[PDB]
Amino acid sequence: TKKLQATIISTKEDFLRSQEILAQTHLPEKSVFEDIDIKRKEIINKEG
Amino acid sequence: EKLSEVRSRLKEIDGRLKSTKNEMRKTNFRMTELKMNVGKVVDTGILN
Repeated sequence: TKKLQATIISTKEDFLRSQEILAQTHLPEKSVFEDIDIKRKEIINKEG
Repeated sequence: EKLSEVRSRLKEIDGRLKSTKNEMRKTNFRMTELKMNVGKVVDTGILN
């Protein structure tokens, strides 16, 4: 029980570190699917 | 009639040309399918 209390304290510290990492948004590009469609159109046009 | 025989030879090779054009359009459709397959959404993120 003491060992698991120490482990859960470490997990809480890891959760706080995870929240600090989550503070950095690292948002995916808003137009990834749009860029994929644009390159698909470009490759189709290039092959045509 | 000599002209008719030779132009029937011409129409035969034109149908062979038409058959080759159909084969080439089918190959173009298949390469279009290939490039369609290349640019497809990948659902391996949850798998990873």
